[PDB]
Amino acid sequence: IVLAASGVEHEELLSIAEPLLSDLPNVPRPEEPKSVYTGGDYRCHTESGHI
Amino acid sequence: IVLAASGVEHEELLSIAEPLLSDLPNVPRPEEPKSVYTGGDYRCHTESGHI
Repeated sequence: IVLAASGVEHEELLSIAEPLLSDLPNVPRPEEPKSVYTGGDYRCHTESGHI
Repeated sequence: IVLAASGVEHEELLSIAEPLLSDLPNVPRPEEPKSVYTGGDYRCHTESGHI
């Protein structure tokens, strides 16, 4: 989670958002999901009213 | 056009069907439509409610 502000001073954003977010638990992040780039073809002759 | 009967004597089928089919005109037949066997793949992941 990342909180990002534009037009706010950094000491204002810590007087508000720090007492409301500090007690979420520290957990290990998971492993990032994997995939591989194969090739591929795809085609769909369109829905039967289009033409 | 071919008329085909099963259980009828051949001289009965000519007393009925001949005075009604003899005056169609004699025309040349057309050329028979052509195609070639290529290969091919096809796939359709099924309609979205079937699984």
